[PDB]
Amino acid sequence: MKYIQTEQQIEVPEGVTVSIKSRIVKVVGPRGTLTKNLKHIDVTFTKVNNQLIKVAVHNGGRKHVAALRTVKSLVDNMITGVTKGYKYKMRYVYAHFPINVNIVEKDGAKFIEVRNFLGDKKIRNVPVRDGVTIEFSTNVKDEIVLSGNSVEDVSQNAADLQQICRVRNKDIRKFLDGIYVSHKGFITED
Amino acid sequence: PQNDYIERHIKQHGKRLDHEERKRKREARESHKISERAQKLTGWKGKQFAKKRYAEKVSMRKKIKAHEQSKVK
Amino acid sequence: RSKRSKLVTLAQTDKKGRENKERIFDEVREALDTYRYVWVLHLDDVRTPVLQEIRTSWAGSKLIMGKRKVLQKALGEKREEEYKENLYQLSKLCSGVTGLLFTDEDVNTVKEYFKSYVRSDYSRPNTKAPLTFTIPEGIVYSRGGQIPAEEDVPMIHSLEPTMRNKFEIPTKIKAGKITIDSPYLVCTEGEKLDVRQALILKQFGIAASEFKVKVSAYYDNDSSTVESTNIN
Amino acid sequence: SLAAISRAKSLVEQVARDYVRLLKFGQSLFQCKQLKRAALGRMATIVKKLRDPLAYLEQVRQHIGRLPSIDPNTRTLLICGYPNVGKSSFLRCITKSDVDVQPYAFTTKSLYVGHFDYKYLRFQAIDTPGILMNNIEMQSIYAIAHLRSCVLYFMDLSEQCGFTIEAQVKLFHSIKPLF
RNA sequence: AGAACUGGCGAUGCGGGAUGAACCGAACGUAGAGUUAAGGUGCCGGAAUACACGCUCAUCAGACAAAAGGUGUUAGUUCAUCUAGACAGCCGGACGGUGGCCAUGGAAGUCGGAAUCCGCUAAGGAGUGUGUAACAACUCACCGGCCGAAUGAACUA
RNA sequence: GCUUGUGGCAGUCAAGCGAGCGACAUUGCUAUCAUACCGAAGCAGAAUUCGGUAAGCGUCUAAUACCUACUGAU
Repeated sequence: MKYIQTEQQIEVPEGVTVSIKSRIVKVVGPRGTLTKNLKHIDVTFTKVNNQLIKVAVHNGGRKHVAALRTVKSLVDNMITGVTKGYKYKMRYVYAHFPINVNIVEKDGAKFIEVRNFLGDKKIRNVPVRDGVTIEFSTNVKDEIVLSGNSVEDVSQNAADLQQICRVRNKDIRKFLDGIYVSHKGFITED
Repeated sequence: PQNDYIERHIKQHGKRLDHEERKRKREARESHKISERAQKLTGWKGKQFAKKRYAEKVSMRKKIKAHEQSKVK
Repeated sequence: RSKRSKLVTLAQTDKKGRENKERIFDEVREALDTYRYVWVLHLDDVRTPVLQEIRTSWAGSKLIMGKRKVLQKALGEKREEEYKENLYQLSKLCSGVTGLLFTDEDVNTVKEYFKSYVRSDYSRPNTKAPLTFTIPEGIVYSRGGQIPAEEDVPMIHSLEPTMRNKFEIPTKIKAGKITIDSPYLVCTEGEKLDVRQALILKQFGIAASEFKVKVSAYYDNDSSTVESTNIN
Repeated sequence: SLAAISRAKSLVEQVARDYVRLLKFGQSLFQCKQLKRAALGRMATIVKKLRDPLAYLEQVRQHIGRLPSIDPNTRTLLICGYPNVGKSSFLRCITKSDVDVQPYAFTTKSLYVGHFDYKYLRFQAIDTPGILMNNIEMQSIYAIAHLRSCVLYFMDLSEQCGFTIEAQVKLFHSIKPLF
């Protein structure tokens, strides 16, 4: 009903620091730095004690107010990724054809290869987004560990990896071959 | 073709590793998909969807009333 | 609009409302003047069969339970609201589950009964494991191999997805048998139990942790005095 | 159900023919529309009257398509005995057919079939679910009798299945006459 | 459709409606000044992109198919409780005859048939669901612990 | 401000309006053909059913649902 003012509070630990200006946002921390553009969100930021950041919307409706909470959520996610980071345990399984996963740097660009899926001779590649690192899990068979700072980039890379290898024109209930996300967590063990 | 193998195959190897997550997300997206369909599907398809939704709502109301009446006794 | 509707199913039971709370409030006052002594138990969690066993073995001393605020209001949060002299003292002391146990037995009987009594229970989160439990390097079992595997039936495959997607353990299914690629040490003595670890232990039925209810405060209906003891 | 389907089809044909023969004498557009609605509604009611037989046909179709395709005329061998005395393992090792051997009585609830070649001659084997009346027992008896195949009775000298030898002997004697 | 009704048209110019006989205005000689009706005041097109209160994101909005649906949006009516802890969210309890009685190869809450009680707890359905050949195992609805104020259901605009 | 898919009605329902009516169910005899891209289905494969986008192209085979304009040339 045309709220006079609504706001949310963002908490930033001493391990990270941020600088706020026009909606281009800067974040720095032990794991590196991240940036995001929110000029289309039309929200105002306000610092109080260098550890709490206030985001407020004036005369904004429910539809507009909904972006206020999402801005705080994105800021918190970026801070957590910069501090702790996100590690995704990607697992692939098969029954007859051993799925082959390889990493290449064709034309400089890093790519993740998938081969031998259900005997398919086609070569599948997925570009590695910036900030994402790939390494084979230890003491775990047929596991790929995607690691990175940006939540969106790592999540999109994992989704592309698990979704490009679709089972096509086959019994989904029976053909279990494929790649799926097995667990979502943080790089830092804590 | 021999038997109910698919059930046996599911028991012996299970469904897709993400099958539970896929089903849960599909079920949870139906709430918004129903609204999108109500705001879409022009033509006779809209008429059919509206009639089906009205019938489902009437059946739900009848079931609720029957349960409430029998709940007391 | 846009508000999500509450999920509803036609269950066989309905809500109780504030009628039960008011009834308990009245009953607390009606029973305070009957029993000679009143106690409050800091029973964090008690299995219903265990509570029923305690009640039947202690039925002579009726037990009263309910919401903390309701019971404190019935007993009185201050002197001006106390039903009897010094009654409000135990109301402030209690912090966890009420466990308002009215009894006609003196302090000696109550403390002896609560010291001798002891029962086993699952290890809850934030506690330390009372035993060591390592799953074998192959097919898993209902009890996790803590008992001879010749009689421990393998875990039902239907529950494998829950372990795979919630407990994060490297469980896999081979010909309908749940198997892991290494002997995962879910818990060890001295290790703080996580929520997932507690759930895993409950699934395996490893109730090795001991449990015994403790009394927080004491009140006398004829001496107008209140005492607190740490005896469990 | 088949007769009901046929009768519904015949009634639909008759109604359509009659309404074609009847609609030719309409005058107004609404009269023709009402007659068309009459024919369509009669067809719809006839179809809806088959709501139960349609579901029954769907269910029976879903199951018939997965039944084993055995040939009674060709040489074949039948294995029979008390429920899961061990014949399940025998089938699991004599042919590629994968069947469990769990200790409980009715480990198999269908006539599992497997094929093998002896002296380059095609042979098929059928695993009887079990014999104690019941539908499963009747199916096993019919398979034993009608099929032009020998029957391999199974017994247990050990305590497997928790059944004594006397019970197996009694069952064999009871079913002996017809095989 | 049977008529009576009073007006427009016929014998009617003119202004507005993008151009019409069923609409609105309108007492028709030749010129000058000033004020109006309908109709308008973004340009074509003479006149404020005037003031102020709210509504709408609409893949032909806008200048009789309709009774309903939409987790579209903005306002009210009737029932709900609420600092004895509103709604939601995270944990725990979630019993005992009982594996109730029949249905039987095997089903104990969940394959079917009817009963659906007392005993007790702040709270337990002879079980609202998931699942096992059958027990098991998870879960609601019923409460308790944490958390600190408005929320839950149907209707009128 | 025409047209498109569920035969009239006796009783049972009867949400709601307000004396009397009446939705949705029910007993009574009675604008894609194929190619292209996706979702569901006892979808093992093959083959096939239903549902959506798509008018680009075809429709025994994969399938056979007297003056202005005009192309040309000064």
